[PDB]
Parts: sequence; C-alpha cells; structure tokens
Amino acid sequence: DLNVEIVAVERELWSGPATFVFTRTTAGEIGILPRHIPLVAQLVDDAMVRVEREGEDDLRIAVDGGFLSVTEETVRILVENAQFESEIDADAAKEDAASDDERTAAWGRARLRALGQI
Amino acid sequence: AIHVGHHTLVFELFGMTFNGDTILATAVTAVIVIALAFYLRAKVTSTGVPSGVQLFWEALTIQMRQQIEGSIGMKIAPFVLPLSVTIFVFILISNWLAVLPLQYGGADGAAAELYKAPASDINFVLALALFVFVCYHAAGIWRRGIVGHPIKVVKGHVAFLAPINIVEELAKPISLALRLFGNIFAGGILVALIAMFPWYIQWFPNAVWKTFDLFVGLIQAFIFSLLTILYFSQSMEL
Amino acid sequence: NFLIPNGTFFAVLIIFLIVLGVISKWVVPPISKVL
Amino acid sequence: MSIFIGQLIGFAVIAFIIVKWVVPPVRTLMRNQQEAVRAALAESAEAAKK
Amino acid sequence: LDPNAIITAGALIGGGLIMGGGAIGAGIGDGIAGNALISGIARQPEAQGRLFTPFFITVGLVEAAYFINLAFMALFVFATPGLQ
Amino acid sequence: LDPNAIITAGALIGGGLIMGGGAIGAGIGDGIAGNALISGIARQPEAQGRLFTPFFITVGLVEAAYFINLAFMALFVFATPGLQ
Amino acid sequence: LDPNAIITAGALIGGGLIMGGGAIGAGIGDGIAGNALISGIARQPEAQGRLFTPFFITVGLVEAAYFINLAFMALFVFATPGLQ
Amino acid sequence: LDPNAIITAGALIGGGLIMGGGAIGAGIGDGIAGNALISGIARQPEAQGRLFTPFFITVGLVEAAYFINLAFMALFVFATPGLQ
Amino acid sequence: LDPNAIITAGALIGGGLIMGGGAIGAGIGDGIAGNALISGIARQPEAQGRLFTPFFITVGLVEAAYFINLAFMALFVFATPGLQ
Amino acid sequence: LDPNAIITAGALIGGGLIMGGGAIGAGIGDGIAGNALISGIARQPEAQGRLFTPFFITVGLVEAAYFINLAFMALFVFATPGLQ
Amino acid sequence: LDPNAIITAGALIGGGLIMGGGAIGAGIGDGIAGNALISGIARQPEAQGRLFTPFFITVGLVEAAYFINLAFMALFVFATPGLQ
Amino acid sequence: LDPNAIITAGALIGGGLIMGGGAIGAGIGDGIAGNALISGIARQPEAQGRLFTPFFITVGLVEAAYFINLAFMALFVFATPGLQ
Amino acid sequence: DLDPNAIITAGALIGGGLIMGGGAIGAGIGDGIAGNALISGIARQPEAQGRLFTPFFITVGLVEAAYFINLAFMALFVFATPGLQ
Repeated sequence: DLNVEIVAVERELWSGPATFVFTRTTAGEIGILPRHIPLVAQLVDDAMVRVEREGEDDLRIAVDGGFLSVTEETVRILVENAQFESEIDADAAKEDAASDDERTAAWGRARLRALGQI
Repeated sequence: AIHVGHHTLVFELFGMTFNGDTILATAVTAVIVIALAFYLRAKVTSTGVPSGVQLFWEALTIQMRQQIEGSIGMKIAPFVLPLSVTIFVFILISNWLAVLPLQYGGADGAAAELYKAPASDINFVLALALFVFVCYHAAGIWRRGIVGHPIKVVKGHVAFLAPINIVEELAKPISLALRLFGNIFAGGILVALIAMFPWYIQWFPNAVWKTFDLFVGLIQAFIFSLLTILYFSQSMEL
Repeated sequence: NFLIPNGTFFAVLIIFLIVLGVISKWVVPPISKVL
Repeated sequence: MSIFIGQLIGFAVIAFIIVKWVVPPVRTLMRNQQEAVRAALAESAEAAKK
Repeated sequence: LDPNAIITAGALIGGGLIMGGGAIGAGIGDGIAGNALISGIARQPEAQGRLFTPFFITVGLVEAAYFINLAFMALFVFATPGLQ
Repeated sequence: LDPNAIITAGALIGGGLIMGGGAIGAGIGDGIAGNALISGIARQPEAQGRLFTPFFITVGLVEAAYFINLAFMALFVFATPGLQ
Repeated sequence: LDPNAIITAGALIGGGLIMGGGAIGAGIGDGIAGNALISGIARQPEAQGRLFTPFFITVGLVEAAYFINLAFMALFVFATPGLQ
Repeated sequence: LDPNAIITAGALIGGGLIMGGGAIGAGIGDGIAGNALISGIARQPEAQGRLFTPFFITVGLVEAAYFINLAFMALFVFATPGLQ
Repeated sequence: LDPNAIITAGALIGGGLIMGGGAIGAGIGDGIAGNALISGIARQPEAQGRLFTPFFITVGLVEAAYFINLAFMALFVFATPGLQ
Repeated sequence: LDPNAIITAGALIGGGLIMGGGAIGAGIGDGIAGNALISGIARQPEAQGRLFTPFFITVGLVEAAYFINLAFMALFVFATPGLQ
Repeated sequence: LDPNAIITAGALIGGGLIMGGGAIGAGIGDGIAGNALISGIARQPEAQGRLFTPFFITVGLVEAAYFINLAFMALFVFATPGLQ
Repeated sequence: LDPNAIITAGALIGGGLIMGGGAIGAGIGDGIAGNALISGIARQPEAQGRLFTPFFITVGLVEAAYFINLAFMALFVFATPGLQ
Repeated sequence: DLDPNAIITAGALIGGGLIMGGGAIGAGIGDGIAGNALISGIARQPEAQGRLFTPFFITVGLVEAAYFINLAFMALFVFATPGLQ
C-alpha cells in the first residue's frame, strides 16, 4: 500500500493508504503502484484521478492544476482545485462544457470524466 | 543498350582530351548564371519594389549569410558568402536544365541527350570539390599560419586521434564530389533505362522520375553549399 | 572507363572562376548593400 | 524518335503539374515579399512625413 | 572457358553487393533522420524553421555513403576493372 | 557452356542482392518514419497537419532510393551489361 | 552443364535473396510501426480512433515494398530473364 | 553434372535465404512489438487487456508476413520452378 | 562429381542460412524484450508479476520462430528435399 | 574434386553462417540488455539487486540461442551430415 | 580455366562485400548521429555551434571507417594481392 | 583440382563470415552499452564510479562472444576440419 | 586442374571482404550510437562535455579495437593466406 495524499491550495483534501493510482500526465496515462520510482509529472489540464484502495470502491477525483509527485513511500497530487464524485453535478459539467474559456472546459471535462460519463 | 560513360564532341588540345559535351553544358550553365546576374544588376532597386530575380538572389544571399554567420563569424570570412552562393546556383542550374526534353534516338535505340548535367561527368564534380578543398585549406592557412594550420588539422579536435583526422581531411574533398556525382549520375543513367520503354509507356515513368529529380538536384545543391560553408568554418578557427 | 579524370577538369574549373568574378563583383556585394 | 515523343509527353506532364501545384504557391510568396517591401517603403515615407 | 564471362559474373555479384549495402544504409539513415525531424517538429512548430538545416546536413552525410558506393557500382558493372 | 549463361546467372544474383537491400532499407526506413509520425499524432493531435509534411520528405528520399534499386536490377536482368 | 540449369539456379537464388530482404524489411518496419501504435494507445487511449489513419498508411507502404519485391520474385522463378 | 542437381542446390540455398530473412524479420518485429507492449503495461498495468487488440494486430501482421516465406519455400524445395 | 554431393553442399549452405537468420532474430528479439522488461521492472517493481504475462508471450512468440527454423534445418540437412 | 571435399566445403560455409548469425544476435542482444540495466542502475542506484534478475533472464535466453548455434555448428564441422 | 579470372572475380566479390558493409555502417551511423543532433537542436535552439563539434567527431569516426573500407577495396580491385 | 584447395577456400570464406558476424555483434553491442554508460554519466556524474560495474559485465557478455568466434577462426583456418 | 592457388586466393579475398564488411558495419554503427549518446549528453548538460569524453572514448576505443582486430586478420587472409599450397 502507498500513502496517497490529495492536497489542495486552500487545504488538504484527502489522505490515506491505497493500492493503485491511475491518472493522466502531459505525456500520457500513468499508473502508480506501491514501489513506483520517484516521479514529478504535471497532470493533464483536464486530469482525473482514480485511487484504488483496499476494501472500498475506487475514488474518482476531478482535478484542476494537478501536479503528481511520487516518492519512495508517498504520492501527492497538487490540485489547484478538486471535486469528489459525490460532489460533482452531471448537469453543471455538461452545460458548462466547451465554453469560451479553455480552463472552464478543462474543469467541466474533468467533472465529466470523474462522473464516468466520458 | 545503354553505353554508360559515352560522350560527344570529344577532342584534344595540348595533348590532353576534352569532353565537348561537358564543356558545352558548363558553358550554358555559366551563361544562364551570368545573364541572371546582369539582369539583376541592371534592374536592382534599393528603394523601389524588387523584381522576382532580385527576390531570388536576395533569398539566396540571406540564406548563405545566415549559415555563414551561424557557423563562423560573417565578418571573419566575407569571401565565403559569394563562393558558397554561386556554387548553389551553379549546381542548381546545372541540374534543373536537365528537365528540358532533349532525349532522342541515336539510331540504335540508345537514348541521346543534347544536354547532360555536367555533374554526371566526373571532371566537373572533381573540379568543384578540389577547388573548394584548396580554397578552405588556404583560408585555414591564412587564419592559422602556414605551419600552424597543418598542425591544428592533424591534431584535430582531440590530439591523440591524429590518424583519423588525416583520413577525415581526405574524406572532405572526395565525399563532396562523388556524392554529387552519384546523385546526378544515377539520373543520367536512369532516364536512359526508361527510354527503353515505348512512348506510351515512357511518358509516365520519365515524368515521375524528372519531377523527383528536380527536388533531388535542389537538395544536392543545397547540401553541397552548406557542406562547403561548414568545412570553411571548420578550417578557420582559433 | 568514365571515373578516370580527363583534361576537361581544367576547362570547367576555368569557367567556374569567371562565374565567381560575376558573382563577386555584380551580384553579391550589391545585394549585401541592398539588404 | 518514339522515345523522343515519350519524353516530350513526360515533360508536358511535368510542366502541367508544376503550373497546377508549385507555381501558385511560389507566386504567392513572391507577391507577399513584394507587398511587404512596398509596405515598408510606404511606412518609412509616412514616418518621415510624420 | 571464356574468362571474361567469369569476370562479368563476379562484377555483377560485386555490384549487387554495392547496391544492397548502400540501399540498406541509405534507407536506415534517412528513416532515422526523418524520425528525428518529425519528433522535433512535434516538440514545437517554430523549431521546424531551424530543423531543416542540420537535418539536410545529416541527409547529406547519409546519402553520400549510398551514392559514393553507387559510383563504384557503375565502375564495377560497366568499366569492369581487370576485364581482360 | 555458353558464357552468356554465366553472365545471366551472375546478373540474376546481382538483381536479387539489389532487391534484397532495397526492400530492407525501404521497409525499415518507412517503419521508423511512420513510428515518428504515429507517436507525434498520438501526443499532439493538432500537430497532425504539420507532421505529414516532413514525413513525406523522408519517404520522398527513402522510397526514392528503393526506386533507384528497382531500376538497376532491371538493367541487370533485362539489359545485362557485358552480356555480349 | 545445360545452360538453362545454371540460369534457373541463379534466378532461384536471386528470388531467395528477394524474399529474404523483403521479409526482413517488412517484419522490422511493421514491428516498428506497431510499437509506435501500441505506445500511442497505452499513453493516450483516446488517440486510438485517429491512430489507424497514419498507422495503416505507414504499414500500408511497408507491405507495398515487400509485395512489390514478391512480384519480381515471381518474375525470377517463373519468367527468368535470359532463360533459353 | 546432372542439371537437376545444381538446380536443386540453388533451390535449397534460396530457401535457406528465404527462411533466414523471414526469421530475422519475425524476430525483430515481434521483439519490438513486445517491447512496446511491455513498456505500456509497465506504465499502466490495468491497460494490459486493452493493449492486446492493438498488439495482436502488428504481431498478427508481422508474424503473418513471415509465414508467407514459409509457403513459398515449399514451392522452392518441393515443387521447384523450372525443375528439369 | 556425384550430384548428391552438390545437393548436400547446397543443403548445408541452406541450413547455415536458416540458423544465421533464426539466431539473429531470436537474439535481437530477446534483447529488445529484455530491455523492455528491465525498464519496466526498474520503473514499477511491484508490477513484475504482471509484466511477465506479456513478456513470456513475446519471447514465447519470438523463440517459436527460431525453433521453427530448427525444424526445417533438419529437413534440409537430414532428409534433403529433391535428393536423388 | 572429391565429393567429400565439396560436402566438407559446404559444411564449413554453413557452420561459418551459424557462428556469424549467432555472434551477431548474441552481441546485439547482450548490448541492449546491458543498456537497459545501465540506465536502470543510473536512475536507481539501489535497484541493481532486483534488476539483475530480468537482466540475467534475458542474457540466459540470448546465450541459449548462441550456444544452440554453437552446438549445431560443431555438428556441421565435426560430423558433417550427409557426408559419405 | 584462367586462374587470373577466378582470382579477379573473387577480388570483385570481396570488394563488393567491403563496400556494402562500409555503406551500411556509414549510413546508419550518420543517421543516428544526425538524429542526436536534430533532437538536440529541437530541444535547444541556441546549441547549434556547441553541438557541431561532437557531431563532427562522430561523423569523422564513421567516415574514417568508411573510407578505410574504400581504400582497402581499391587495393583489392585495382591492385589485387595474390594476383598471378 | 586438389581437394584440399576447395577445402581451404571454403574454410577461408567460413572464417571470414565468422569474423564478420563477430565484429558486427561486438561493435553494435558495445556501442549500445556505451550509449547507456554515457547517458548515465550525463544524468549522474558521480554514479560513474558505480556505473562501471554493470557496464563491464555487459561488455564481457558481448566481448566474450567475439573472442569465442575468434577462436573458431583458428579451428577453421589453421586446422581445417575434414581436410584430407 | 584449375590451378588451386587461384581457388585459395579467391576464397581468401572473399573472406577478407566479409571480415571488412562486418567490421565496418560494427564500427560505424557503434560509433554512431556512442556519438548520439555524447551529443545528447552535451545538449542536456553543456558543461559536461569533458566529463562525457572520458566514457565516450573508452567505449569507442573497444569498438575500434574490434575493427582493428578484424583489420589484422584481413592482412593475414589477403597477403599471408593460410592453407596455401
């Protein structure tokens, strides 16, 4: 198990042991296991994060301004903003998707991906 | 039959043979170049709108000057700017004039050409390569001294690889010539092969080959010019 | 044989020289001045 | 002279391809450069007048 | 038994070797240079402007190994050395 | 044993070599250039349009070499030099 | 020796070389283009839909060369030039 | 010398070339595709299954290519063209 | 000269080519697959168990070809096709 | 001009091919595996303990191919099949 | 048969081998070095002069090997050792 | 012709092929291992001290191959098996 | 009779040609790969060129060594041909 800690600018969002972390950096999709080598990658503009933990359904997090950092024993995602799946509104993301602002579109697409609508 | 290496107007003077076809091709190319030069000079406008010929010449000059400055100080080697550029245009014309439809029958079925690119004659490429070799070796002598320049070149970038440097130097001239030679020699041969086909089969492959040979000739002139500038910069340092 | 160098080696060379003269006195210096 | 006819047809095809595809873009580039230099001259004259 | 026959057979084999080796080298080198050029152009568009300069140089250094050999092929196939 | 038989055999061998080398070079160069293009398109989709330009230059060289071989092999087999 | 025997032996050897080179080039180039496509799919699965457009073009030519070679091999072992 | 003897010797050498090239191509291409698949899985293990469909294509197109050679080698060494 | 002598010499040459190509292909494929596996293990050690699932396939599909070559080698060097 | 002499010459050529192909494959595969290992150790100086295992597996496969070729070349040269 | 004919045919084949290997090596090495140079230029626009010197060292070594082959092939063909 | 004459001709050609393959393998493999070592030193200067440990082993596994081939040259040339 | 000396000479010449082909391929491609590594290193670390020369040459050394070894053996094949009668 690896200590995942999603941390926002304003506060610390969530932490705990997990079994696997799936995200999407600028290069491409990436999966992090307990003993992944050190890494410092920028999450894609519309990145989403899936955390697979023991004895609990996968956590889907919509992320804004992510910056994944993998250490020998920790994984920290630095999100300018975040939203758990329970807190995302499908209607809001669908309506605001593909707006005149690129960052708004990225956040809406991250919300959609977290919802699994894709 | 193809009969590679054939020549016409071959004659002798001073007890030395001359290939008339190569002389005629080179004379035609030089005449075209000089006509373009004088057309520019007559109609060169520093203030008014420049004509197409002026655009062409200034583009060539700008490119050559850019490479010269990047590789070496432009102020250090002014004479490189003309030499380089002229080579380019020379070779370029020497190749592009081959596009003209001058392929006919020699009464034996073998293709005969009124104009063959001089590069297909080893003498032309050898002359150009040896001329550039002597030019930049003399420039290296000038900028490093009569004895220093050989010392530096044999020493090279790293001293204890002196033997390779020797070969390196000998690689520069011949590599410059043969490369160009082949790039044209193939074409000089290749068209003849298509000439074995009938007209209704010769039109298409010849068309495609010459369409690509235009680009080949342009690329080869460019390569030779940049390699000449590169060797000049290499031989004139410190 | 064809690769063997011939006398024309000099003749073509001579032509090249005069081309330089045309490009070093009527094309390149004026163009540099213009630019 | 059948090969002469074939190579003449090939040259005609090459010239047609050139005029159809290559000549227009290079003509556009020449026109762009001519217009750019003309605009530079006009703007310099306007700046001197100003 | 007609020695020139063996001479020309050996010359044809040699020219085949010339062309095969040269073509392999040229194809591989040009493909590698093109891969470099395409990747560089993918990295940023503007870089293309300066990429064609070294790229062509690479091609100039690559195709030579082909065409140099090409010349020898003709020397082998048409003006066969030691043809007797 | 007519010498022209030996000449034709040697020419066929030379053509086989020429085609083998040309095929190897063309195939591998095409593979490398296409790998570069595919990776570029995968990474930046909006680069698609600007990637097909350099690629076709690379092919324009690679394939060209192949064609040259294709011609010379013919010269070997259909116009065997020195057949006499 | 029957001259046709030497002719056909040489032609069959040439066809063997043609197959060898064509297969080498096809296999290597197709594997490289594949590697590229698989890397694109793994890195960015969304690219899959648009990745077939370049890839099949790349592989599309890779086979062509090989297939072209194949044709000439049929010419060598069925219509051997110079056969008597 | 029996003509069929030399003809069949040439056929055997040609088949040897055919399989040599085919095995080389298959090995290189399969290894490269496997490298791509292994790297992709290493970067994203859960993508494993999704990568089999693309992978099987290139392998199914590389290995398949090699198989053609096998078939033709039969024609070379079991029904030899121009076998007197 | 006994025709079977020429037949056996050609067969031995053919088998030598079989193994040359097969060993080259197998060695290069194993090297490339091993490079991919080593890189993956270095990157994601805990994925090792998963990474062996595709690796064994690729090797299992590369060496296969090599072993296939071995088979036909015997057919060349032990039961020579076309032998008299 | 003993048939044994021709068969032995063919066997020697075949064995030379065995060794050449095996050496090429072994050298290149070992170099590639070592490149992977070196990169892994440079990036992770503490990972050599677990990196040596896949590297050893790859080297084992490559050397197995090389030694199989060695054994078959010995079979050729020392006990030539088909020789009378 | 003429001993000189056999000697010079062998010389021509050996020279073809020398030049084929030299061309393959030179082309591939120049391509790889040019790929390195082009990648460096794309990454760093201003590293042009700095990247000249090592690229020229590499190309110098490659062309030195190539022209050593050229000199030795010229020796082989024009002044063949053991020519009696 | 003396049987030992053709025996020794075949032996010379086989040894030449053995050394050709060995040289190709050694050069390619050690060049790749070098590339690895230079890259590692560029990324981690101090790691040089430890990087020489795996590198040598790699070179060993490559160099050994070449040297083994070298030995067989003697076994092929100075003491040709099957000579009579 | 075919003058066995000619057979030996042809075989030795072909063997030397094969030796050169292999040696040149190996040396050229290995030098190209090592130079690629050196160029990339200098591009990434402009001030490391000297530090890069030490390993680079070492690698190149061994590469060239193989070539030179082949060279030596070719000198035996063409001039001091073994097995001559």
